[PDB]
Amino acid sequence: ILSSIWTEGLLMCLIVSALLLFILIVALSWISNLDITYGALEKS
Amino acid sequence: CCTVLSAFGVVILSVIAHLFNTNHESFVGSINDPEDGPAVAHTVYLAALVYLVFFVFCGFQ
Amino acid sequence: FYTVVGVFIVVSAMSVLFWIMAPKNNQAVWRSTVILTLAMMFLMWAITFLCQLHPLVAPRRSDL
Amino acid sequence: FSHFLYYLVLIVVIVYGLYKLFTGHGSDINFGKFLLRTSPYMWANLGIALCVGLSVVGAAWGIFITGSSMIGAGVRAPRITTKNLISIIFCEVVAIYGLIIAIVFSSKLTVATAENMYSKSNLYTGYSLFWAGITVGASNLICGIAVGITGATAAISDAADSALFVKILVIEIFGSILGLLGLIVGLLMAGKASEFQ
Amino acid sequence: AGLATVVTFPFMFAIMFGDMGHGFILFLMALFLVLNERKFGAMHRDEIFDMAFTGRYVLLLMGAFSVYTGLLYNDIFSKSMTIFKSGWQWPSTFRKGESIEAKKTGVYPFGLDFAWHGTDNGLLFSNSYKMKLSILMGYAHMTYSFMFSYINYRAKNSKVDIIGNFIPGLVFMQSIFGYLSWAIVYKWSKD
Amino acid sequence: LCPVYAPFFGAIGCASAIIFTSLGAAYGTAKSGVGICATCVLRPDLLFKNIVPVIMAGIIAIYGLVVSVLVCYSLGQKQALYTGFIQLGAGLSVGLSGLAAGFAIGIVGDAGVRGSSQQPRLFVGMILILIFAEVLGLYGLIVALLLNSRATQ
Amino acid sequence: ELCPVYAPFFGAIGCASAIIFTSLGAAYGTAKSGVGICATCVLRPDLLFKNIVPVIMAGIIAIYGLVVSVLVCYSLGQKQALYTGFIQLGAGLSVGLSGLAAGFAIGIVGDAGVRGSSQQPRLFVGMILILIFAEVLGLYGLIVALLLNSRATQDVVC
Amino acid sequence: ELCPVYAPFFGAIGCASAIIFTSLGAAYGTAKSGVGICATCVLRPDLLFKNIVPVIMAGIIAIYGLVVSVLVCYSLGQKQALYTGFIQLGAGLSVGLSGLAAGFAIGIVGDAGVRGSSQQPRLFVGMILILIFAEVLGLYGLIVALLLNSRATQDVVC
Amino acid sequence: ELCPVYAPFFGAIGCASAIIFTSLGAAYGTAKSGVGICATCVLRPDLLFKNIVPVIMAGIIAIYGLVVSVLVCYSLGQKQALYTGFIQLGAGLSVGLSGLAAGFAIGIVGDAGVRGSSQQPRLFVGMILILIFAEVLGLYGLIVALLLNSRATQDVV
Amino acid sequence: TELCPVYAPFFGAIGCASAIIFTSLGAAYGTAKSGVGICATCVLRPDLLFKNIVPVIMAGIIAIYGLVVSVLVCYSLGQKQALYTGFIQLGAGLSVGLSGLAAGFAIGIVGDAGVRGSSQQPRLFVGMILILIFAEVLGLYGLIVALLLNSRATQDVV
Amino acid sequence: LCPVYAPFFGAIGCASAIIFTSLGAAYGTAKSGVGICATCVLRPDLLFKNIVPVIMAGIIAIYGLVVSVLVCYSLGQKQALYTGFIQLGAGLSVGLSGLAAGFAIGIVGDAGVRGSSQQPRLFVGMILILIFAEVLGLYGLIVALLLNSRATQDVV
Amino acid sequence: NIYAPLYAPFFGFAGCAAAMVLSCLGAAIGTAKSGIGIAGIGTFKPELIMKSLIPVVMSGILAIYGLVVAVLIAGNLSPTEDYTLFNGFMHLSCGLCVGFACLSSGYAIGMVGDVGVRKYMHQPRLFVGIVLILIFSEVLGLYGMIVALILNTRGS
Repeated sequence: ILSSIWTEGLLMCLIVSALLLFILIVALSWISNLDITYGALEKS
Repeated sequence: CCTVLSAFGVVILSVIAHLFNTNHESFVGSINDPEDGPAVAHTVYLAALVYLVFFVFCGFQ
Repeated sequence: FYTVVGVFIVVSAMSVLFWIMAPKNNQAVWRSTVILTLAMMFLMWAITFLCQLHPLVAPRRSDL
Repeated sequence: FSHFLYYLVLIVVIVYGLYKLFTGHGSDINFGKFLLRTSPYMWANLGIALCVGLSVVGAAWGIFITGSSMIGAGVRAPRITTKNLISIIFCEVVAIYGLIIAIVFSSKLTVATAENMYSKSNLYTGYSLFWAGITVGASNLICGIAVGITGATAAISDAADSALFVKILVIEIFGSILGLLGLIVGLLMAGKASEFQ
Repeated sequence: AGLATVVTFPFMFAIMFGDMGHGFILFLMALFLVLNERKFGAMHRDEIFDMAFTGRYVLLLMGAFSVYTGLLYNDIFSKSMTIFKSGWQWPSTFRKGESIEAKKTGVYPFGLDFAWHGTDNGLLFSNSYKMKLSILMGYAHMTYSFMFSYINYRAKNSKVDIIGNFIPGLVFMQSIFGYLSWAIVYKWSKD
Repeated sequence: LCPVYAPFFGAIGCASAIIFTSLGAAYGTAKSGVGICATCVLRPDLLFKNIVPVIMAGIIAIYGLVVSVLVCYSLGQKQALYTGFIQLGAGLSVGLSGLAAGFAIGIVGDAGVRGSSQQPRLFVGMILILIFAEVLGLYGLIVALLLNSRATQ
Repeated sequence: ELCPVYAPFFGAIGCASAIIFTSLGAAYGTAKSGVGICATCVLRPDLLFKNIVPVIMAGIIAIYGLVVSVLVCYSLGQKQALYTGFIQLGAGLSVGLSGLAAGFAIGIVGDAGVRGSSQQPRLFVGMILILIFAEVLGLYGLIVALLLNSRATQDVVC
Repeated sequence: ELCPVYAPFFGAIGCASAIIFTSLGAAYGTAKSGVGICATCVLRPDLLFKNIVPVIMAGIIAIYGLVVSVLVCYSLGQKQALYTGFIQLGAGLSVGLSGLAAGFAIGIVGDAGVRGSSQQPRLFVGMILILIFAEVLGLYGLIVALLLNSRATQDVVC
Repeated sequence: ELCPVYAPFFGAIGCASAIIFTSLGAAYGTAKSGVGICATCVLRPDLLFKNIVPVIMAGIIAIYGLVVSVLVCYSLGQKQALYTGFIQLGAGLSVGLSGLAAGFAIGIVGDAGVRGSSQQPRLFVGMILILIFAEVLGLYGLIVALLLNSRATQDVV
Repeated sequence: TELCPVYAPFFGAIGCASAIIFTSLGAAYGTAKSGVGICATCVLRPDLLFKNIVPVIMAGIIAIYGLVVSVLVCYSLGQKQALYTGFIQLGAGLSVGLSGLAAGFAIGIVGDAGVRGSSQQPRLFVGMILILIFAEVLGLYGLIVALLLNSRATQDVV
Repeated sequence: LCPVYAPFFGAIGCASAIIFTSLGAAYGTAKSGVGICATCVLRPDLLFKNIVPVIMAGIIAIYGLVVSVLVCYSLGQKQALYTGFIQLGAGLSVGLSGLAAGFAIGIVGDAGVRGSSQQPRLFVGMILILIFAEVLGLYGLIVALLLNSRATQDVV
Repeated sequence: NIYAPLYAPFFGFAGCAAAMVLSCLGAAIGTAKSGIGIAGIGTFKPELIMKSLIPVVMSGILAIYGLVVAVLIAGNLSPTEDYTLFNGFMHLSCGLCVGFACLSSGYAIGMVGDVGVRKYMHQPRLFVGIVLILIFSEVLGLYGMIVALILNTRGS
């Protein structure tokens, strides 16, 4: 057996849910860096 | 500069072909070395002649 | 080891014989080049001879 | 804060490895048994999905790099906006590379019998599809980004002078060698891999 | 300091550059400039070739010592020279592919021995030899150039500088690293 | 052969197939809607022809919705790891592809609707660029709908 | 028990590291100094071949890594001791992460040296001397790894 | 148990660290002070062989690392105590991560000293004075590592 | 069980860490004070040997590590208790990460005081008076580790 | 045993170390940041120099708070001590350390801002002392918490 | 049910009750002290009127001190794991809420004493906002007291 | 067979992927960063562009360096033949020592051959030195490919 706590199925759920959470953190850091061009909305 | 490389190709490959012909143990003496001495000497001596052709042709330049 | 001392004798006697028979034109570079080069040639010969006089490691190979 | 987590995970890995090693149980951190006992369908499906995902995230990357500068450079010189679309096309072909490799890989994806499930061949064709999906998706990612950069420079040098686009299209050709080489290597890697049996 | 340099700089070069093949190439391309020094003297030299032709006699010595030291090593384009009689004999009857040792017959006359070439532990022996070689030649170079300080303070007629710098320097250097260089030779002397 | 943790990968694939696709569609709607709002304060008659990038970003999210619905009709309590990881692959494919295609449509769309108000010949240019970025979601949808057909066989 | 099956992993990554980090340092030393060469030989074209000595000086670092990695490669075995893998890992790190240091030093010294040597002709000898003091770090790493690699397979057993 | 199989790992990464972390501090002391020599001797090139003392004192700590790496290297064996591996790791870290500090200090002090010794020539004797304190930090680590390495194989058993 | 095989690990890490972090603190305290000196006496070089006090007080807190990394080194055995290794690790950290703080404080106060003491001549007494409070930090860490190391082998079995 | 294992003095040694480490970090910040303000506001007003050293004395009291608890945890360590003893010695060490660290941050920031503006207005000297008292009772509270945890370290232990 | 590693959570709950409230009080004292020492250079008469954000910061550390003393006097060697978990929760409840209350008191106090010298009527608004910022730590005090009242209630 | 376990092709296909991905990453950095410098001088003296395509070609050779070793690792991988873990570790190392070799060589070619091409529009005598520094920075990947080929022939 691989382990009793860190079994064959838990340890490859925590790789899938680490890849997906990595893609999520990257995509949320893309959307967090999204700013509005305010000079093209004002009168000045 | 091809005549210098060709003169060294005469000298070095002629000495290597002679050391393969006489079964010198720095070239044949190991298991990973080639088994037949003069079989390698026959194809190194022809390369020595090829570099001698290059040395004679580039010696008239 | 006495075949290192026996070579030191014939190198040192040669260097002393060249110290007194150096040419007078360029003395401080005749008896400085030739006497120092004999010293360094003897030093590398003595070092490469004494490392093999009584060796601790034997040569070991598989492919022969 | 991310450097704090990078240091914390490193400290926890070192403390766990040295605790497991000092107590005579250091072979319990067993990466080989982890590779032997995880399912080959994980590696196969993950390789297929990351192939077609990372080809597209490089294709779409290059598309905006040489699209936004094409539209910016086309304001004064609008005679580039159709000729220079081959720079979109060269960074778009790296997605069809990953697509036609992902379908060829998914053809090797059948139901293996449970009695021979963690066999030699079934585990081989999980490993091969995983790394041959990675080496195609990452190569098409990097190729799409490189072709997008060398197309964004071409879209502005085209609007500068018309005779420069022909000279800088060659750099896009040498940049688009890379996705085709990844296309070749990912087919050679899963060339001897059989189906799941 | 450029009168002891005239031998020691090509020789300390040759200890690092030890090969009869590369050394003969460097000696040959130096002797090409030495024999043609009249046609090259009345010539405009650019900076790299002015550097190479200003030192056409540093390179002749750097080749001539490199041939000597690469004849001390067995290193002719990284090959051995079976010139002398070996101090090691190999066993005559042995199985193919097994690891064998050599029995010491004598000592090799001039230079390093050629039975260390295709050898598994030959590089350990070359490490020991070249490390102790570097230690002894650095000791010799330092204790030779340290006597010139005494000759300087004697020509200046300053016994205060002698007793303050040369003697406490001499019996500090020789009592530690002179003892190390003696101990290397004495370990080589014993069996 | 069909473990107890096997519908984790299918449920998280059904999750990610709409999560990553909606993140990409939200970037493509927001960043290209900033360009619409910035463009149409000085030339407001281009408002309903500049609306194409947010429509294409919506088509991306529809492509992700299709895969999420088609994965959640094949989930069961006692499915194999084969079905679970093939639903995971069908989720990851359309997730990364819709995310990439939405990022590309967002970054191309605001630049396109800004160049279209200065040069009128750039409308066909931005449409022809955005069509290449639209079908990348199709390129992940193909792998998702092919891995869906191999779910229970 | 003493020569395990996972034992050539450490020797393999030691053979890898002596190319990886050494070529990374040599690449830094060639790139950052070549920026200075190409930036100063705009108005000083005759100093174009005197300024290559930082780039050659950084290439000798990669030659140092090449030699030690080949000499480790010709001692990797299937039935290899774990001591031998540990020694080869140490000898790979000792060349790699010291040649990276020497490459950083040559890359930061050499561009400033070719920027100042175009303005002052007597600064060239000082640049060469500082580059010798910077290259001797990678030389020290090679000395440590050649003294270390010679001890792998001396008294190994089982 | 008392001399396990993984015991030469700590000795190998203590032989490696004593030149890695030493040479990447010596490289900082060479580079950061060499960009201060090459930027100063464009106007005062007569001070070129006098301002190079920070580079020499940064090269001395790499020799301090080399000595300890050789002495840890020649005490490695296949069957050595785990105490010996712990002591050699401690000696390697004590040289490396303190010669790194000494190199940082020599690098930061040396360019500040050579850029200031050309405006005021009476600051050179102050630069040497600060730089001896910056350079003895690696000598302290060498003393600690030699006192460790003398304790490595003294009363070891099994 | 009380004296395991992995017990000298913590003692060796403590013996290293006693001098490693004090060398880092002393390096910071020497580096910033040396920049302050070399930037403050290109105009008034008469204050060269006067302003050397921050460099000396930063060099003392490395001798503070050199003391305890010898007193821990001469109590390292193969068969030593795990309690001894724990105390030697605590002593090495107690000198190291306190002399690192003392070196940070000496390095900031040193250049802030030698760049200002070229203007006001009687800021030198205040600089010494603040650097004493910055150097008793390393002295306190030395006291803590010398009280630990006098207990690492007191009643061990 | 079970209530008193072998790894139990680890937490006690970490609690003896941290109580002086983090208070030395806090006291060092409170000395350095508030000594910049002393050395900056003395070049124009040197007569208030022995009264502007209040924020370095009040910061050095934090180090004495760490020293007292480090001495008291040091004189309670034993080889066969309880795991509860090591746990609440770690608790006492963290309670002094990570609160004296915060007290040192507050003393440094407040003392810098107070001796920067006390040279301008002489009536702010009675104000910055009253704020530094509230900044120093933060470490006095951690001293009280650790002296109450240390009175229970070996009280009803078995 | 009452294991050996059970007072670890109680010791961390006794530490974290005073550690994070002292961090919050230290942020509040630092921000408010920078505010006071920059607004009372020109207006020294209202120096002792502006020390109220620093007092509101110190009451947060008093809140942490009370919970840490009450958790300290309920520790034991042979206590339950439930008691250790409740003491950890009661330490974190007062600590990481007094940290937030200290952040709010520091920001509001700095912004209020920098503008209360210009407008004298802003003082009764600053006091009113700091009451809402100090009730944020009073809530964590109430949660910590109600947890610690049940740490040893029905415990075997 | 205890020397040829069934997880050994993981490290061989990892060698394939590390030989291809990092070498085409280095080739892409080397062609993109240098194409930036080639297109930057597109207006100022356009006649020096077709002569300056050498750091693009020498960058593209770095992908051939990874292609050769990726083909030679993938040719030694079959599900029917025995495949030792020694062979897998060796293929991992020979892909890993060519991938970062070509990555560093591509970074060096990209940083050299855009600054050189970008300064070459001022001085037309730079070109020999530019080609020379590109050769010195392109043999960096040839060293790694030599190590990878020797290591492949050793490990099989």
